[PDB]
Amino acid sequence: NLKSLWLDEEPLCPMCLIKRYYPVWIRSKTGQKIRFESVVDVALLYKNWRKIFDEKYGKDLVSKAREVSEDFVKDNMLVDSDLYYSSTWESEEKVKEVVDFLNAAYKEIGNPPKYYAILVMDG
DNA sequence: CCGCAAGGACCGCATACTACAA
Repeated sequence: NLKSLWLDEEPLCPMCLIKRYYPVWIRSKTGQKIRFESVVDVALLYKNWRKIFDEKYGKDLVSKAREVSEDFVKDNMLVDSDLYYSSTWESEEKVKEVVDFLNAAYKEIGNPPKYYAILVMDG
């Protein structure tokens, strides 16, 4: 029941609530927000994969995405960048149209990068 | 009747050399 009360079934303590709120606070305080929101956004920078895809298939994908659900599209973009992966859509007929489209693009411009790097440095 | 009575080249090369979902 606690899980159902929270977004993404993810219960939060007071400190992590602050953590989730903090980006919108900085947004209102500075007008600024980090350009790459999730690790997937960073991952898809690999060989400009997302940029190449969006130019070639970006418009069509967002159209089919909203056809499945309006909650998948925000500001003419996918609500989550993991929707560039076919497996995300798999885990009904409108969904199959997306996966076939994604797989077609992969054979053309390559599979999307699924790995990213964490860099920590210290003197 | 007698004698001789193998030698080097090549020497595994290339391709494929994870894909994908659950």
